[PDB]
Amino acid sequence: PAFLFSGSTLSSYRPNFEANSITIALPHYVDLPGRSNFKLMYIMGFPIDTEMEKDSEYSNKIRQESKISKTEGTVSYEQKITVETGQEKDGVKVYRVMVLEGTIAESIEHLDKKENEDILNNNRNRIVLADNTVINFDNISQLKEFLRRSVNIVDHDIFSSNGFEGFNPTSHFPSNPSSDYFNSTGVAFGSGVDLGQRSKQDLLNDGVPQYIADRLDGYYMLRGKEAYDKVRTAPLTLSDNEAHLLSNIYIDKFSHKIEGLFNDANIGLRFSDLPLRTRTALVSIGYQKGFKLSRTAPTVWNKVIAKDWNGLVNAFNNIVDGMSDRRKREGALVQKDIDSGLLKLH
Repeated sequence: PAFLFSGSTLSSYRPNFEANSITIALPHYVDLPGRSNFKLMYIMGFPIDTEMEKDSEYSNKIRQESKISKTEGTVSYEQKITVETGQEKDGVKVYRVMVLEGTIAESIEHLDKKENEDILNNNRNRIVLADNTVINFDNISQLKEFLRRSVNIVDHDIFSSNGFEGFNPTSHFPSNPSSDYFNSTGVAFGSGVDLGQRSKQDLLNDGVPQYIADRLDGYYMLRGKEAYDKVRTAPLTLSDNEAHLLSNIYIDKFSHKIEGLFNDANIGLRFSDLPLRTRTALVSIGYQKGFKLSRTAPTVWNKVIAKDWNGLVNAFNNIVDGMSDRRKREGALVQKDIDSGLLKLH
């Protein structure tokens, strides 16, 4: 491949090549500690990954291709990845390792480095997952989008869209006196960020920038009629930029609460092992109804902890609550992950 030894490689693996040895300038062979089949050849200081249909020693066997979509898919945000660049022909693959078992965030910055432009531009780019399956990309921009997608715990664009939580940067009152939660509801901003039971210090503690927290002074702790009257007589509108920044903080916060409960349930997999759309669906219903789904949506939670994905879709479709259309849309996200083969039925 062109520019094969150009740029730099990011590695969590440190080989221990003794200096002073006379075997410098010779290729070195290591099997990756936790893996098989995963033999590497170090030429210069660089990891080379070779796959050959015809089995040699000093080479790997053809790795299976992943089912994950290069255009829409994600890898677990809790897994390390190996990113490679190179060429293939006639049952022969020669790949330079650009990132060796790095975190997703590390990979994004590493692949953005100027020194790595040439090589990533002039070769095929792929990811070797921890399960040894491989994802092939059309170009490096696409892989970079895939990684940036993968760091997200939920799809924030889907979440804040009209069919789900929605988005309104103007102070609004999302309730009415006939509701049992009229007096529990406060002034909301952006995607359902309710200040009725929050103070400025609360938002600061949650990581909201001081400039946004300060702007919301006057709207904290207002509930029921007082929240209603405040919106009516003295509304405040945040910029879309500030309102999304605020919304995403709380979307992420409650994503992590639900993740915590999912993982504490000891289901046989972690929240990060769920595909993006399914995570988004669960957080969507949790965000609106209450994150403790074992109480707020028991039929949904029961199916989740049973790994009954068809049953999960059915549970969403059969919630009776006054937000039927949204519940169905949440169920449809899960169904799409089932249809894409991302949720193993069993």
